Amino acid sequence: VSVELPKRDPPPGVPTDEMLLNVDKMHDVIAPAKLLEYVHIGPLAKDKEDKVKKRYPEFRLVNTGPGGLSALLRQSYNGTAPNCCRTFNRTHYW
Amino acid sequence: NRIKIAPGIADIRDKYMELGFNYPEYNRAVKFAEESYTYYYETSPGEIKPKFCLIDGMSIDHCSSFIVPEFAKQYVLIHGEPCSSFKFRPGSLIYYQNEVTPEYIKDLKHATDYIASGQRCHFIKKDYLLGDSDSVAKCCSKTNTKHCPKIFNNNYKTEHCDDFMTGFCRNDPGNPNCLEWLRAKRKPAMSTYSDICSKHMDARYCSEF
Repeated sequence: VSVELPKRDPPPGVPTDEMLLNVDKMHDVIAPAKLLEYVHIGPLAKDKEDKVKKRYPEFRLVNTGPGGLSALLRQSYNGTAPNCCRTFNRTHYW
Repeated sequence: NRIKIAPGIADIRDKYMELGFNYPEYNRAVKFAEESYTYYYETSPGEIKPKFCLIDGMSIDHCSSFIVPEFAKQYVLIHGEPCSSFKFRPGSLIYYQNEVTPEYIKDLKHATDYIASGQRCHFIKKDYLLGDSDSVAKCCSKTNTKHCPKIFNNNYKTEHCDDFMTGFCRNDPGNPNCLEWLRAKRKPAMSTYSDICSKHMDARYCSEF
């Protein structure tokens, strides 16, 4: 059909910092996140999406970009009085 | 047949694909653009817009191959405007002038075998992105602030470094960075140093505290 197809391969990809982010290791970046603030956690599959939703019930996953690129948006502080009113050092607990 | 590609009057990255079939009115051209530059600036204020049309079903990595790695360390890739690209010419932004338009492309039965839909590359500058506890330690302790977001590198004007510094300053309370963290006069800093000085009240940093 017609003539030979003029194919040209795309340039090799060079991943950036945003795409090389693992949500599992980002527990020290997401915990101090303030309200109304985006914490980009890189690409995310659906299973890891449910796991992250369970792990951070105070946050929301916003699909910022394609390929699973997601961000965490703080919504509320769910800590209770007995757990962080009896201390001044503690800011968050697991 | 007789497929040809040729640069136009505009930038060399923009080209015309001339197609000539048996039908006289199929001897037309399609204006497209493919990227061959590495960006070190911004096309528009606060964003980078490469002419690479990322089609659905391919790695997003290929979208970022046209940016300097040292310049994209504080850029996030977001959803862009819809576009269409040749399946055999991946990442070819096909512009829509005159008869060319996505609905026309979808209408043609043969074009669906050679054109794949997707979105145009888009980047937004936000800040440097941290990814693990070691980078947070480097940024908050101010040992290496080479690539640190303003939230974690603002001389302890915000509550972001409180959790790390709580332990880092128990390790070394006389540190100028720990003392500067205490000058912020927030409750975690003062409670940490109250605990530190309840054991080492005979040390100089307790005088400053």
